[PDB]
Amino acid sequence: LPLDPLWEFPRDRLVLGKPLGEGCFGQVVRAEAFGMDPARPDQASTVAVKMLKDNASDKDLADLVSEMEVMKLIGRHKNIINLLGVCTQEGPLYVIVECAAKGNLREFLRARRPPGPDLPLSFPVLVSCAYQVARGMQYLESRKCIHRDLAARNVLVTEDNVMKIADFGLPVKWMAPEALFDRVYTHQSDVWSFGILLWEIFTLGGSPYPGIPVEELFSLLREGHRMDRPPHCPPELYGLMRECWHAAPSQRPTFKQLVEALDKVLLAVSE
Ligand SMILES: *CCC(=O)Nc1ccccc1C(=O)Nc1cc(CCc2cc(OC)cc(OC)c2)n[nH]1
Repeated sequence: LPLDPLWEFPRDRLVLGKPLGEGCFGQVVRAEAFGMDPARPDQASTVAVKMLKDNASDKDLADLVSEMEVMKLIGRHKNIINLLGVCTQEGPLYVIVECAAKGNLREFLRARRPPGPDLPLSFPVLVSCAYQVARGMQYLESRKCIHRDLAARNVLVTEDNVMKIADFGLPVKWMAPEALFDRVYTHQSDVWSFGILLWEIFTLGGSPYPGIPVEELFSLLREGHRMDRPPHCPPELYGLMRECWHAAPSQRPTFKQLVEALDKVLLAVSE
């Protein structure tokens, strides 16, 4: 494996810990890195480390190398999981990335749901979550990157409650129609998923198309039907969800427009 002077981190400055909230990102452990911030080379920081299983194939290795190479070119953004360094020489490949201690957005909202039945996570807090994801997506789009699985489960939450998009590069209920069986994947198909993600945010980690079996979905969408306004959702946000769900990909808003619209709601929204 080649040595990249810009990214190589010494493995003896990395002490591996417990797996990160169990498998959903394929062999990721929490770790303590020493001198990750070169200003204070003595200082310890909590990081995430992606590696391969002992049973991994040649393809599995090439896939991790490709992911590492894409993360080297993407640059930095506060609302994405950023590459911190790599351990490639004299040992197994280690991909050091940012740690999001509070886990995925879905579980984050589900745990903060109001107890008991309807007869602590206000609208500005929810719009903040959405705005942050839209900004991370607008960034990734500018770096020629299409997600392919933009769901609340792929948005990670840090100790500082910052939203971070993970796993950028079937989850049928988040997929745009043109990707369902024409098998596309564009920036417009990411906007469709962003609309489903808005619905998950305002339902506080609710499962989309509740009750509808995965096979009945394609017909539902072909008839022009979409999910109804969640019980506690600002009308402007349902309007945005509906624009993300246009059948024609060219009719959907761009992540730039979504950022603009989400900002106005963030400033104005009550409750
Ligand atoms: C199942 C998801 C989940 O909820 N996980 C979780 C639960 C409780 C606490 C923490 C977590 C968690 O997964 N934290 C976490 C993972 C990561 C890095 C994941 C990752 C993302 C990439 O994006 C392209 C790339 C790589 O490595 C190549 C790893 N950080 N914090």
